[PDB]
Amino acid sequence: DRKEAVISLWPEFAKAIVSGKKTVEFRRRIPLPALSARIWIYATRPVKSVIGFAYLEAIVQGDVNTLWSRYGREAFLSEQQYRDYFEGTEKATAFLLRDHQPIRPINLDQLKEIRANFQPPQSLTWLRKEETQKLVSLTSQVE
Repeated sequence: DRKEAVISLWPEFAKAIVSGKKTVEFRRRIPLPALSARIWIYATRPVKSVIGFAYLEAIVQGDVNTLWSRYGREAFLSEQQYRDYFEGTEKATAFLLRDHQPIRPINLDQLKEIRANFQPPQSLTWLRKEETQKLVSLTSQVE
């Protein structure tokens, strides 16, 4: 079961996902969540918090050039940032996201209380079902 995952992004991109501006997330060799998985968004420093989530509506696997042409507009990052991220490979994975949901940020200390040695994932981290319950139990509307 892979219905609940956390990924890290720099705060401008994280905020773009939870606001619905960024509906495509590009990745390089990442484990695949089950369809309609909830993808939690950890925004990196200085935010250092889970700031919301979105749902995985589709997974695309393709070449880097064509994926930029087809989905780059929904991905928010610049073409240079994209090509830098994919330097040295011609393969690319695109997560297509829907139903973005901002929340009051959940800080790194709370995440550590949930999982004692939580670290911002470099690719993705699965949530255990109890972890998912504790996290959901912390969720609130943005202030």
